[PDB]
Amino acid sequence: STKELTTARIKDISKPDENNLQQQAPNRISPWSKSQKPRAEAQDNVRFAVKDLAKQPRPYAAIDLIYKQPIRYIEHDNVAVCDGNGGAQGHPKVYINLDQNKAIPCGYCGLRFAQAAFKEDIES
Amino acid sequence: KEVELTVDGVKVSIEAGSSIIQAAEKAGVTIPRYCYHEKLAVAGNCRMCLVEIERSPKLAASCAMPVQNGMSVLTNTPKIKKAREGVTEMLLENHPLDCPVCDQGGECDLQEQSLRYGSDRGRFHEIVGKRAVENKAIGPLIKTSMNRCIHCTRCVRFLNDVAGAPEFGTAGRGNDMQIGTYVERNVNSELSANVIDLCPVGALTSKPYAFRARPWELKRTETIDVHDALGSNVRVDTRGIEVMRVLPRLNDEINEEWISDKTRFACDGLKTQRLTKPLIRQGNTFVDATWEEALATIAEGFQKVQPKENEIKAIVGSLTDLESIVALKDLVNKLGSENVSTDGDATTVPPAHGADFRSNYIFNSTIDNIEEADQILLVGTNPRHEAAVLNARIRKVWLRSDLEVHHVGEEFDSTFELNHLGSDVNALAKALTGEVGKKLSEASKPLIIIGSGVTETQDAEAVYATVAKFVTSNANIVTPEWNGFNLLHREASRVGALDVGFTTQSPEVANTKAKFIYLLGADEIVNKDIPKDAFVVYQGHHGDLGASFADVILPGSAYTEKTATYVNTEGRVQSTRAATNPPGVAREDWMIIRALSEYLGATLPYDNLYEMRSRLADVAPHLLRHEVVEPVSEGIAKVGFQSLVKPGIQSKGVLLKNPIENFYFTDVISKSSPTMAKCVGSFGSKIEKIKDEKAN
Amino acid sequence: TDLAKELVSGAPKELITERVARIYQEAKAATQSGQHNTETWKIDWDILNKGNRWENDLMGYQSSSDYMQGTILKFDTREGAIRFAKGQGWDYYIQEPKVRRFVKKDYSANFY
Amino acid sequence: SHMISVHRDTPKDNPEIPFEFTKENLERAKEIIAKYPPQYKKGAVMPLLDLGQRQLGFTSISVMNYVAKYLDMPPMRVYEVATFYTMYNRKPMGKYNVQVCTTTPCQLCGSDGIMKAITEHLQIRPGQTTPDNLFTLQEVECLGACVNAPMIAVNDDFYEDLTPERTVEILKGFQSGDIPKPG
Amino acid sequence: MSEVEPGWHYWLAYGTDVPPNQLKPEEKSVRAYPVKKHVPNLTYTDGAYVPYNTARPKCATWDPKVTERP
Amino acid sequence: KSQPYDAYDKVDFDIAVGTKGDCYDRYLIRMTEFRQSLRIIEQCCNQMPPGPVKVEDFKVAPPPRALMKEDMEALIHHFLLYTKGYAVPAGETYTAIEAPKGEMAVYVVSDGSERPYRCKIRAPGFAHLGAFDHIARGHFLPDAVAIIGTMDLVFGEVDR
Ligand code: SF4
Ligand code: SF4
Ligand code: FES
Ligand code: FES
Ligand SMILES: [K+]
Ligand SMILES: [Zn+2]
Repeated sequence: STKELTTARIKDISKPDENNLQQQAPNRISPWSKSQKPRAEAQDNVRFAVKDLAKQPRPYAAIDLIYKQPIRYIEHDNVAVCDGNGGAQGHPKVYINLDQNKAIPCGYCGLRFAQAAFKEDIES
Repeated sequence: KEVELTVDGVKVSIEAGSSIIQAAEKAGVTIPRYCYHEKLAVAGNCRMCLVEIERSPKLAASCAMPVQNGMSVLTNTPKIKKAREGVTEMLLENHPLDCPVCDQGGECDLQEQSLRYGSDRGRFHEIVGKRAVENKAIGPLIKTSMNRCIHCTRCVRFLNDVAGAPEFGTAGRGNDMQIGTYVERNVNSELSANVIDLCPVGALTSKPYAFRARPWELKRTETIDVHDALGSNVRVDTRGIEVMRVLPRLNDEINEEWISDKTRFACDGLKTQRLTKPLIRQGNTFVDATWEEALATIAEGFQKVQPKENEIKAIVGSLTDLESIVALKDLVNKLGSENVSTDGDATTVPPAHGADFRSNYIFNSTIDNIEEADQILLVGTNPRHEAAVLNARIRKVWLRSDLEVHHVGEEFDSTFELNHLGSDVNALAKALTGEVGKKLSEASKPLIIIGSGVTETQDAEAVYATVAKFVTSNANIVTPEWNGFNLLHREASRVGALDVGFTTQSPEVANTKAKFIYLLGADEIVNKDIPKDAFVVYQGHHGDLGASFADVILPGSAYTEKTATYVNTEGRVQSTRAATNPPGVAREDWMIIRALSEYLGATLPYDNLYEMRSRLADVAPHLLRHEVVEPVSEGIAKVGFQSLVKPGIQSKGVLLKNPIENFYFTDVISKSSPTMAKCVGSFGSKIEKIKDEKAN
Repeated sequence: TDLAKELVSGAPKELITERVARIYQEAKAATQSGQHNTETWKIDWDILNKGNRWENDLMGYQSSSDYMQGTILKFDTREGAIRFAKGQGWDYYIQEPKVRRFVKKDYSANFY
Repeated sequence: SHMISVHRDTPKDNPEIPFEFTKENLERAKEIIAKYPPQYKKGAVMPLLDLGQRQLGFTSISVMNYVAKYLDMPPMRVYEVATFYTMYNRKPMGKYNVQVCTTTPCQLCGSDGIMKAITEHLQIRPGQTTPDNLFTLQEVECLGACVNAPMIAVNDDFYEDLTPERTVEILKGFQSGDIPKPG
Repeated sequence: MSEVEPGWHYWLAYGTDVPPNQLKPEEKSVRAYPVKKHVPNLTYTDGAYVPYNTARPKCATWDPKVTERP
Repeated sequence: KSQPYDAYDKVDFDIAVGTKGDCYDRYLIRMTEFRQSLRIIEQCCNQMPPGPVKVEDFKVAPPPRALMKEDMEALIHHFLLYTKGYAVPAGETYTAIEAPKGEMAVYVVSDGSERPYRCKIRAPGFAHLGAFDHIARGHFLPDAVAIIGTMDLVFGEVDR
């Protein structure tokens, strides 16, 4: 409708089509940043007149992939430790407080951590 | 009272009771510090400033230890080097490894002082881990990452003493002590955002500015603020074509390192609702046009209505530069017109203060003399919302002395104690004749402050008559060295417009039914007459009610995109400095009038900015003396005050209502700012909502 | 001093008849307590009213035509900066640095 | 102890719950203020908070706001005082607060055994509360009764020179409804 | 040369002695996104990479509206 | 040999010196330097010691990546070394090494900042080519090609 293709939204109101070349990403229709130029507007340029849009680089949207990861629930501890699950090949190790009654993501990886006592509240 | 001490073999001399860290700065010796700020109360909770007194077996904190005569101070012995490394290690023990994701990265005092004075290696390998602290929500302006706090209490000291907001403090004990408001609420203060600058670490950061830039990328321009009539000096940071953030810069005479939340967070409105192309109205729609076509249409529309002498009306808004005001005045004058005024709603066609005498409409005492005030009278003003920085200065003097502040008018939430008297001229007459007027007469340096909203009420003439009679009849208010009469404006263009006489003193002129109206940034025109058949031209940088009422729109540049002259409420001439270029095909505001003048047969003799600025000297000789206040002589000042004394004028007994309704919506830039939209939803129009209804 | 050294410097004439330089001392940043950057006098040029920055449409690069946009001279004294600006025949203006007023500060004042 | 520096609204503890000193505590509070100079009446926050705590049961957010309004002080100032001292219970707590000292002088004479015996009797770990809202086990620092090191405290009463078999009897007394002899 | 898959490009250049088909399960790369057939260099074709700005314009113009005067 | 640097004082090598000062002598010297360099390379392989390869000072040398992601102080030093760099005390120097082309020297001026105030690069080829007129006068055209080759001229060095 060209409104979902040119406006930043938290979620796509429809199912992304992997074969649609007007989407921002193969797995996401709408852009994920307010300053991110829409792909449909970008491809409407004189330099795409005789160019095949299918072979252009279209990496998957990282925002949709990170939220497919289940929340890590910590038992008998209010602090979560994350370093990228790689150690020396990850990110600097940081400590996440889990006192609040919600899942709190990592500052680097985006993995979300929470206490098991809040599992019922978060899922609903 | 001076004491001759020694700092690393350097003779120093300062006032008795000065801290060692103050004497070290005067001697050129640099001592690291985290918890010490030269504008806050003394704390010794960070221990980074430790020095060695010559004959004493204990290390003294230089920010709190008073100076003595004959004291010899060492600041670079190996013992002190051990202390600096030890304190640095303790600070970084629990600090999170957040520099890449932390907005303080390139401008962090913890980073720079740890590099300069701490060790190059850490020894914290504990498997238990660091302390983790949850993030507090205190509104949409201040972003909190409390893991990074070093418990320095700069925010607590500032918000309680300077800002006057006691909802922020330290809760807990020991390693579990957490800065915040304990309960889930926001910080309600027009100066709350200054806490971001004071926080040396990334614990408190700007939320609109989060993640968008690094300090080494930005270009720094020293310009002035135009969101109020104080003219607070600011440092605008730009990254190419876009303004990223606004920061205050030191000026002890005007703003003193502080700015209001409106000043530093309205910069995001420069990217919204901007006027970039000339617009020509065709029925009920605006269409784009070239500059030649737009200027020709105005000339064609000028000859369609055939306006006469006073049928040409010029209106100047709050954000209008002084070069454009004189250019518009001269173009208006060349067309044989005198109907010029501002977009205000003053009842009397000539404002009660007038324009003949500068002393009648300026802060004659100057802002820096509030430090010496003993008695202050507020007449129908709300300094907390009109001059946020100047309001905090009064609190600082109030805290450190027996200064008494009396208020006449509408009561408001204040940061100090107000001795309220009434809400009309009748109370002011009682006060100036009663005990309140006796205090001013006996005061050594009294202050009288009239609000800009007094001239917008029906009792404008009575208020200026009551004060002028009291001022002229008392010999202590006006002296060769002191002048206790002050007017506090809320718009940055008023004093500049009055200095050039851009106002009509003839009631007959102002009642003319105009046929050609030139809106120069004027937007408060709901109560100002605009004939339906009149030809309206709007010149500005934002699309607002002024643009919608126009027939041809001429895009101008903002204050950050032009070297412009602004005169503040105390009669201080300040010049802006261009940081970026105007967007689209927008031009400088004084060049649009000059270019249009040639299309109207009234070609102005101005070609460049220097010639335009030379015209300012002809209109008024003090307009080319930047950063200098030219005072009114004692003899001339008395005549101007005496001219305000008008016998045989009645007092209607109406409320001296405060002029500002919404603190975050005072001009086009603030209204267009998305951040101010969040402030209204969260903080409220009067900054009274303690709970955030837009934060989940 | 009086010698017009711009006749032999080789710089274009636009530096004299069209550009304005600012002699200033850098103000202390509001986010930091250091004052090292305020100890030197610097000279920079005012931006061009047009063509200072514009967006390149191919990649979003910040294009410019001002060749002095990235030049900032460093001086140790104000007099040296004035003497150099006068020697080159530049149109300049001096921004006087703001000086901080001294106020006594002691821990006893927290209660008195 | 259990140190939390953030208040979260709960049905048991939220500012909407009205609180006010009873007519008996209204008079006794005035005597407390009279023990301080009139220009330094803010020094009576500590006795007023405890006066409300005994009346209500714990130092709720309604008590802290009530004391702040009573003494004409910002609520945050009262929040700082209440959260700095460990005897201000910012949670409903039980009828009898069980305070077991674990410091070195008490640890030498077998304070560990005292904690072990109580945990397996009340079936609540330290910091928890019995389901019937009758008991509350709390780990506490030195209370001064270190010469009689195996010492415990219940509410306002001390209990010195204890043994694991003696501590069960004291708990049994409170569970039954009989006050054991303190000494 | 660009037709060689990145898996075997490193092995051919003597960068390692373990071919990608002999890789341990823990030594392999984990992709949360699907994998397609190898695409070589697309120069001199219609599928050549076309650069473009991924950012929106930094200023938004005013949407004009007309309000009638009383 | 005149100003030893970087462990050149802990290896044994000889220098070939000509007598006639012509191209053939310089060819023979460069062939001896070939074998003397191979002699030094053998000693470096045998005498390579253990220990750090950079100064143990994280305010100048970047910290290890593993230590960077675990230590607070290492991250700060890593952050500042790559964003602001390291400041060098004010002063000037003239450091010369026995480059394969000859004497290569740098005149670096420091102002106490993280950026060099002046960096004059002295090129042996620049000085060698300045004597080409004095050396190649009277010779024939094919001799000029030999003289250019015998000076070991790389014009990036000359035109630095
Ligand atoms: S506050 Fe300073 S030291 Fe801490 S993470 Fe941010 S930049 Fe690094
Ligand atoms: S939040 Fe910032 S200003 Fe406040 S105490 Fe912590 S470091 Fe200091
Ligand atoms: S600066 Fe003196 S102890 Fe903090
Ligand atoms: S050590 Fe336990 S009461 Fe003192
Ligand atoms: K900060
Ligand atoms: Zn992570």
